Amino acid sequence: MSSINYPFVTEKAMMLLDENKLQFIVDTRSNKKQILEDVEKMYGFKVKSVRTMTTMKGMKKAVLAFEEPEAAHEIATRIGLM
Amino acid sequence: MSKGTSSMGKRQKRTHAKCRRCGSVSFNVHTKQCTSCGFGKTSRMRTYKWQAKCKY
Amino acid sequence: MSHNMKGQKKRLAKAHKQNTRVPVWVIVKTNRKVVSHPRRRHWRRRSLDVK
Amino acid sequence: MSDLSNQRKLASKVLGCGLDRVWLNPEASEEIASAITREDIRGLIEEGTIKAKPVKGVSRGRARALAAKRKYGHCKGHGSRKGKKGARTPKKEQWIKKIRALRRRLKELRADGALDKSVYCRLYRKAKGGEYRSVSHLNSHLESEKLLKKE
RNA sequence: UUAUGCUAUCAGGUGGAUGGCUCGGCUCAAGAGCUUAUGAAGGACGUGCCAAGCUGCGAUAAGCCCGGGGUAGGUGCAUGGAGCCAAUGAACCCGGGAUUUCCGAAUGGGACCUCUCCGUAGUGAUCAUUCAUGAUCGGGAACGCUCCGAAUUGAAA
RNA sequence: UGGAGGACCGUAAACGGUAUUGAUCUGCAAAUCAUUCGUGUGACCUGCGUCUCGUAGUGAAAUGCUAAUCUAACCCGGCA
RNA sequence: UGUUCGGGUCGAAGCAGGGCUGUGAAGUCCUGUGGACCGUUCACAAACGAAAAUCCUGGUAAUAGUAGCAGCAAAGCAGGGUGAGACUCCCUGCCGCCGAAGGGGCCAGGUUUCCUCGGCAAUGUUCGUCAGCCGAGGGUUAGUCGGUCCUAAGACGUACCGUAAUUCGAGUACGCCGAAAGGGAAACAGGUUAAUAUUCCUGUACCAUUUAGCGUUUAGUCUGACGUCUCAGGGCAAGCCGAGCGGCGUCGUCGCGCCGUCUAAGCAGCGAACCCCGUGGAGAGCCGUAAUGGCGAGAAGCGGGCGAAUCUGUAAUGGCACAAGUCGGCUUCACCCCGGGACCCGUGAAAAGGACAGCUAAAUGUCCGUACCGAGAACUGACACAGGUGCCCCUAGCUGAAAAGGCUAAGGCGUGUCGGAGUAAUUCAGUUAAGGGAAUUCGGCAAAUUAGCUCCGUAACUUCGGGAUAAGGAGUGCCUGCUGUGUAGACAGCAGGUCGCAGUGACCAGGGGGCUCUAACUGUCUAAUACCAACAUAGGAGAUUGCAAACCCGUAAGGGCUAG
RNA sequence: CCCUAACUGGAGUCCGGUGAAGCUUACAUUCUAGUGCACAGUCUAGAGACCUCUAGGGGGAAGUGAAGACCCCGUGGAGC
RNA sequence: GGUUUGAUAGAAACGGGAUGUAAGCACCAAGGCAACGAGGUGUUCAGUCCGCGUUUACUAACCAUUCGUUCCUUUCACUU
Ligand SMILES: [Mg+2]
Ligand SMILES: [Mg+2]
Ligand SMILES: [Mg+2]
Ligand SMILES: [Mg+2]
Ligand SMILES: [Mg+2]
Ligand SMILES: [Mg+2]
Ligand SMILES: [Mg+2]
Ligand SMILES: [Mg+2]
Ligand SMILES: [Mg+2]
Ligand SMILES: [Mg+2]
Ligand SMILES: [Mg+2]
Ligand SMILES: [Mg+2]
Ligand SMILES: [Mg+2]
Ligand SMILES: [Mg+2]
Ligand SMILES: [Mg+2]
Ligand SMILES: [Zn+2]
Repeated sequence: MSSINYPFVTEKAMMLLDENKLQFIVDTRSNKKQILEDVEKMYGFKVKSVRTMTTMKGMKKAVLAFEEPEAAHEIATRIGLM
Repeated sequence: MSKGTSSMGKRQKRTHAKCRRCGSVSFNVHTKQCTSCGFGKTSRMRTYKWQAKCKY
Repeated sequence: MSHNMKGQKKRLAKAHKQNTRVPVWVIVKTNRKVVSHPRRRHWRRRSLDVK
Repeated sequence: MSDLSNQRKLASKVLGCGLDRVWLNPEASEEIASAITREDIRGLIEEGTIKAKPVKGVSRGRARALAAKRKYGHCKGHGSRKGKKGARTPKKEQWIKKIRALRRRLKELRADGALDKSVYCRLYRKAKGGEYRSVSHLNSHLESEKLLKKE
């Protein structure tokens, strides 16, 4: 029952890669603490806060602001978003 | 002011919400009972012999 | 700005994505025998039985 | 040209003006058609192609001339008075200003010693009762019945 | 070259009757006949590479595993593009398991909120007992048993 | 001076609905529009919430209103 | 159907027309089309024969290329584009509508209508390249805004009790819910996108809980926390005026007109009224307020304490074309603070939370909503509906009492989504009409008159309150120069000159009076033909009942009246 | 009102686009009289009438809307 | 009705008419120390305007077009 589905990529979601942020599609039943813990378990990078929102398509989009610099770019390269 | 189309624009509120037990919009918001399945009034489902015809 | 809880917005989300046409390949695969479904609707009509 | 209405709406939301205060250049319409983002509209606004037209506010020179004449006392006769005497000037405000002037004059007279307590109390009650019409009337009655301590 | 028209036929349009077919329905007969706190039925939401409805399934989500049958194709109603699965025997059918979100008898408190609050992690209510543990709660096409119980109507009122 | 009143005038604030028996009457509208009108500091108007209902409720009482339905609503059943 | 005899891709059924037979029901045959079943002998069954039921379902006419696309907001034209196609889409200019709502903010509701791109078969009262449509993609980020928490009217649950019985029922005890407009711990300025923003970014902050270090309770109070009317004082948004400075407009002559000249929370400081404390000693009375008032049961005066809105300083670098960016004054609502008075046979909520013992550090602050419309096109009324929901809360300059009406800003629009044309009758709504002036008509129905303000003056009758704006009259503009009150805004008044048919020059805005009937009055009423003399009302009178009552509900448990 | 007139804006008339509905057994160019269930465009006897189109307001079609709500009947109801 | 062998409609000018003496400038103006100043007089029976006429081809009434042939046929009185 993983909280993470996949990184969310649109023109606006790739507008935050320069800002160290990375927006994910997660499980709508999850909370901010579960998303933070599961992202830190999945990649090891430390997260500073979680900006969650639920969309009209029935999904939940989470924006994780990392603490270490370039963690968003590293995760994007490891997933192949960039 | 009339009873027809004049006072039918005051229909900006509800008296029945979508009931949990049956997913039908029949849960009264004041008596706390669904008028289709009877959730909030009884454990069993409301079903009456007058909901169909006499079988003869 | 009606103030929905989580379940009300979820029901409206499902109602929104139900209101889309059939895909083109379904019509092509079915020999054009499946061209619509009953859940087509327009927002300026009969209101949703959702909330 | 394409629909420049989206360009005009973006220019209105970037310039902080109304939708019809925006002046798009009719000559350089292709350039305004190119403007698809707010940075494009900002560049066009700073180069002069898209500008916000001036506000044509209500002039007031004739109003100021009429106000100066009214301040002098003219343009205010009985043919221009349309509201009830009591709305143009309320009665309670007239009493307030009159009694405050009278009480202040009596207070200053009692302060500088020209009016002792025995006659100051009577004059205060007289001003309460409406015997005087103004500070000048109070002064003239004082100098007629000689209520000051002249020495 | 007599228009607007009238009647009969013919050709065509609109239309969907008749005819033909039919995986549906109805009726009768014969078997078999309970399920649910080990959390049902029913519902909400999710669930497909392109998937809107229905159906199936439940974050392992048109599926997973094991024994038997079948064996060459499979990838639902619904033989489209591109892939995937299958001779390590799939698909499919029978049997036995796993997973089985939220509500619902719904049962830790709460519902105009199918979600929300406390988390000290949940046996709610009524009961039996050796206070170990256990029972009842809901659903089922009609039938069965107990109790309560009209009027139309007929008598040509 | 004072600021009382189920006081007065008054709005296309709000509420009501007089007369034109005007417009409209297969309408903008299954009762609305225009002009003309009544109340407009109170027995006032009104949002939201909650409660009272079928031989029952509510009614400053017309048998009015109780979802375009009222001298007994509506839905299904007795009912072919 | 049983049974006998059969027909058919060398073309069955059905369908349109026609020949023949039959009194006829109908049968058979031929022409055309068709692509798979169809009859007959003797008997037997039926969901077995339609021309009709204001019959039922479907298809389709005539009306008819007619009514509507008009009345409540009469709105478009030139040039240039795009496009195959332009009154209708885009830009520019000109001319216009709303401008106390048709603008701005948001509740309920809608539910993606939001934003970009591509189309015009349907939707749009025309067309359309346009679109709230069609198709595709994207968009909503919170410790500080709300919900969440609290309790109110009042619901719901468990137990008891009742009931033939319950999913049914009043009460009691324990709980739990009940407000996106009541109470409430805290965040502001600027930037950024196509659409998000007190949420994201920059800067500067603040609140809560828990953990640790340093010590204490004052612990019972206060606050939360209260109606209606009226009013004083203080502040402030908005508004307005003068000087300087920077742009735009006008420029026939003039030197004016418009825009801007900005600066948040947080932090630090002062504190007006009221109240309290220490002194004080006031009567042939004194101190006050707008007003009521206060005083030996202790006034004035002098000190002190508690104590607001705002203001000042910082935040000082943000945005402004890095263009100025500095100053003075007036006013200030309907917004905030504070205080007084009056009224009640109305007495105008409760609880959570908060203050009194906190200071420093660190970490944590989950969940939901957040797009967009909020209405003459996003809600509701079948609709892109002249209704209703919302005029629910705000709204600038001039005139003016004014938020009325008229004219203009800002802002929104030319979509209260058909155009050309100027040629009858008739029609909806208006303007004017000689002489007469209700002769019209059931009836002055409709229309007309008058209308603002100041001053003079005002009858019958009366419950002494009124009638009353009774009635009947005069003045009113503009310019020159002044006066008085006020601290001031502003208000009031005077002299002279002068134009016109007309000075509340438009807009705005009572016609008046007399005699009866009826009801006292304000109010209520047949939503959708009756706004009345009907209903209610205060006033009057009668009746029951001493409370385990009278009256009433329930089958009962037990209840309303009754926290009487 | 005598007694109507002129003018304005919107309709109407004409034009381009869009575009329904209601009456209807059939035929139908009628007028007079008679007859007929005694109120006829269709019968009988006469008289008129070439057809088509446009505008007009409504004489007739006992014009359309509608199983009369007045009266009676029903061993029909309801309320009081 | 007229149509270049022409005054049919329009312009220009004039005649005949409607209103009432335009803007700017000069002087005067009750006054005000001044700045200003409603307004009066002269230029001015002015200015503005005419869905009426005359003179005038200055522009536009030009360029065409179709019927009076059934229509193809050589059912012909034709012309390759
Ligand atoms: Mg959130
Ligand atoms: Mg039965
Ligand atoms: Mg009987
Ligand atoms: Mg009034
Ligand atoms: Mg009704
Ligand atoms: Mg029945
Ligand atoms: Mg038939
Ligand atoms: Mg027209
Ligand atoms: Mg206006
Ligand atoms: Mg169209
Ligand atoms: Mg609550
Ligand atoms: Mg009365
Ligand atoms: Mg009475
Ligand atoms: Mg009948
Ligand atoms: Mg009988
Ligand atoms: Zn239900």
